Amino acid sequence: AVSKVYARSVYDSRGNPTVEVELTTEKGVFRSIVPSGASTGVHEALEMRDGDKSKWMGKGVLHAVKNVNDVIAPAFVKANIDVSDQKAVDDFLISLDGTANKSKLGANAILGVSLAASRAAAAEKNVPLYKHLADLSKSKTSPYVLPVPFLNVLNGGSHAGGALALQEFMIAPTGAKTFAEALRIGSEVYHNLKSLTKKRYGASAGNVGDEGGVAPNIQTAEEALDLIVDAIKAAGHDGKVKIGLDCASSEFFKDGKYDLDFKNPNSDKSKWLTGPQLADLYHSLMKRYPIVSIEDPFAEDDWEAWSHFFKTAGIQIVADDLTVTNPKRIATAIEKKAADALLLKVNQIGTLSESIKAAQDSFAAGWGVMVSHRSGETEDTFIADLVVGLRTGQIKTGAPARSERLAKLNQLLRIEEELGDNAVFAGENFHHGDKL
Amino acid sequence: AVSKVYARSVYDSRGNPTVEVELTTEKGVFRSIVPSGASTGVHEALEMRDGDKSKWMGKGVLHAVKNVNDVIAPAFVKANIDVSDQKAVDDFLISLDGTANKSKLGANAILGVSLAASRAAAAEKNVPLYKHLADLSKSKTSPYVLPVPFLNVLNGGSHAGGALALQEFMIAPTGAKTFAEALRIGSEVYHNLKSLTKKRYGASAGNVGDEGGVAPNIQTAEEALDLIVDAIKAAGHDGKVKIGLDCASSEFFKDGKYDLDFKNPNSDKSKWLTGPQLADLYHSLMKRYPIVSIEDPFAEDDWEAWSHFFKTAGIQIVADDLTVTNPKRIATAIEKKAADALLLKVNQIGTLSESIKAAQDSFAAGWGVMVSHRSGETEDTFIADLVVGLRTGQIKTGAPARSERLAKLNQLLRIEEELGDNAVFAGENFHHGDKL
Ligand SMILES: O=C(O)[C@@H](CO)OP(=O)(O)O
Ligand SMILES: O=C(O)[C@@H](CO)OP(=O)(O)O
Ligand SMILES: [Ca+2]
Ligand SMILES: [Ca+2]
Repeated sequence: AVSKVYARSVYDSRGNPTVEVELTTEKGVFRSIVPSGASTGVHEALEMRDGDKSKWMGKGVLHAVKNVNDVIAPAFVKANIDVSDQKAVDDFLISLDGTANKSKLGANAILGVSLAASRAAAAEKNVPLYKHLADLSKSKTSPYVLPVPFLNVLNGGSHAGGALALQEFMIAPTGAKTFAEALRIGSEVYHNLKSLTKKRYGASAGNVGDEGGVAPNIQTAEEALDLIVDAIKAAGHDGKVKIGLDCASSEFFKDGKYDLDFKNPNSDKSKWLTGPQLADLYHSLMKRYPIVSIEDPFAEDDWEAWSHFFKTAGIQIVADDLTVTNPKRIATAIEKKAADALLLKVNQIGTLSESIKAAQDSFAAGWGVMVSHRSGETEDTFIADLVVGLRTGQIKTGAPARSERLAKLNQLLRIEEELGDNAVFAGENFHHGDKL
Repeated sequence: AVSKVYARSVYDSRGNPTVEVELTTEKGVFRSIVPSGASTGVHEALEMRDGDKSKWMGKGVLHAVKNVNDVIAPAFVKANIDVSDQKAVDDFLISLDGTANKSKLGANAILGVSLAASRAAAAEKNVPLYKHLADLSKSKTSPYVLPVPFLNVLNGGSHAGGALALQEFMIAPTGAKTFAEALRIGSEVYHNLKSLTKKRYGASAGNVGDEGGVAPNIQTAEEALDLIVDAIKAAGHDGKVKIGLDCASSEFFKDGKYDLDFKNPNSDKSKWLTGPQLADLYHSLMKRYPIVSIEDPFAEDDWEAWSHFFKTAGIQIVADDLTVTNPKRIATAIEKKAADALLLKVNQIGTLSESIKAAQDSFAAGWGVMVSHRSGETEDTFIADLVVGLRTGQIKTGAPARSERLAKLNQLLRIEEELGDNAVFAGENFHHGDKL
């Protein structure tokens, strides 16, 4: 039974405060650390920020922490909830908040308790977290599916100087036979890429962005793509490694058009593209490079551009800012046949129950699910057991650099080793890992 | 009693393989993750690298892992050693290796077992790791000393483009009243610094180096120092924050002289400095900026330059490459009155026993001890409990960015909270935290 609920302020990988929750039961203390989210959000669960400019640049979570300690904890202990019943935990939490976006107690306050309980439930059950997550989500267990990690290697857009408007370039080692192998290959690709970068762009070009990829001053998409292909080649892994893109196109959508030189800042408006011209540019890149996945190709409300594109895309199309892990948005996306994969962010919705349901509805529509990290990550490895539990076959948790990233990948290495013959690597089948 | 000893290959924060050890006793499984070291080392414990260019760029640890699994594990289990007796554990390990630099089994193979055992011992004892570390090192426990964190904020030298020859600029929040406060202040300084950098040097300048600091193209020491002072000022923390430098001067020592423009590469040799001219430059910086600590001011064998300088320095002088956590080197350093603080790196010596002894001998000579991280860190938080256990009052574990860094700082936040009135923040007294 849960005897105590406590929260403290700890630090995320960007040096900003975040909430850490500790839950006590007769089996010990279970902890969870929440990734940074949005404190301002239409369609997404709102995390609570103190707003006191005199402390942590206005990013404290002291209120959030108080909410846990002073509001939830006592109500929670007295409720006598069975942690094995995740939905009862989550329904309790939600009912306490009373708002649609968790803006009363905060999504950061609520998620921390929701995930800790799942750790307490597995412990109680005497099973590894991923098996308990598999039970909650009613996923197939024979075998378990290890995911293809979509490793960030290079950043553009708002995350770099240079003219490149596309935000993230990932490598996906789909041709490996095991998680361990996929990870070794991805790291060698990454190290070759860091060598090439430093050689071509300067010592400076080798420093990393928030998720661990390089961010050199690049002008075009072809420039970024050719660099990556060179790296794969230099590593000796031609054909075993594919590319994934995160266009984050909401960032350069202006006036019904897309500005590919949005950093300009004398951008020639005669050069802005309509959804359809943009789709032609993507098709061109897709014919010349081994791209297998494109995230947010079009803006967050540009429904017609997604649909159109979806009709001839032929590769996995990931909804991130279009859906913000929001069920009403997902249902819309499904209905309009806008894409076929959801970027799942547990803190964008606020509870484990609602995260698992969002994935199930995706799976039910034949969509794939990519479990994702956040910009501001922690040493918490929760999403590693969750990706295995959900059997999605694909995770986006950063480059093979910075331990808030490696903590997850390291955890997948342990899970694989632990499963023995009961695990399969999604490989080329990452899109439908759930159905393998 | 220890029933099993197992090792696996996991990844460090730079994407290179490292060894992870798991030790089983009747109290559970205790794990340790070793930081990356040197595979080539005069005066230091050698870590074992596979050298197979076809796997991980020749950085695998498969041999190291085999050494643990096939050599140590069986010998170790059969020996029936009491984990509470750290020295018996370490003596056993050393005797198995049989070399002065652990080059038979590897320092990476040996350290992993040596630290896991200490976790197993604390568990057995029913105490937090830091209390067990305090017991082993015979440190004062009333109160416990929380350290001033020496946060990396900006890198130069071999770690950046630009002409700046000094390798690391740290900030030490000595004027805070608690660990929690010191950390909040350091983070605000750091965030202001990242703002200023991006504003003055470009979007690119904001990417981070291996330890989390920025590495913009800077020309001079004064340029770096003025930036940092601006950041402290902008954060509103003037007077509560000091500066620490890591000169890594072995890197620009050539021909009995020091090249401050070693990246040149048409360096005017008439401009190289002798130990004494170099000391005059340091004195100049020390008069204009709040520098409280200088690491490796002079080259690793330039005994006379250290001594000379030590006579009028007046601030803490840290031995890193001069001593490489090597007892014979430490004794020499003490004897020649070359400095008064040791940078302690547990993996440079290979066992917990020898690390604790190196610190004790330092303390006995009136030296301070700065526990240090490594370039390639992990999610393991061992050095956080060790710094508290040793009561050193000072830790160098990176900038407030990248979780292989924050994992340690987050852990110090928990320890502080746990100690209540039994903890003091070293503050201005960091140099002699042991004597507080
Ligand atoms: O997936 C992520 O980590 C990023 C962008 O893809 O999202 P956010 O920055 O909002 O966390
Ligand atoms: O202290 C550290 O982290 C660095 C430099 O100060 O040492 P190394 O790169 O050898 O780990
Ligand atoms: Ca995205
Ligand atoms: Ca150093």
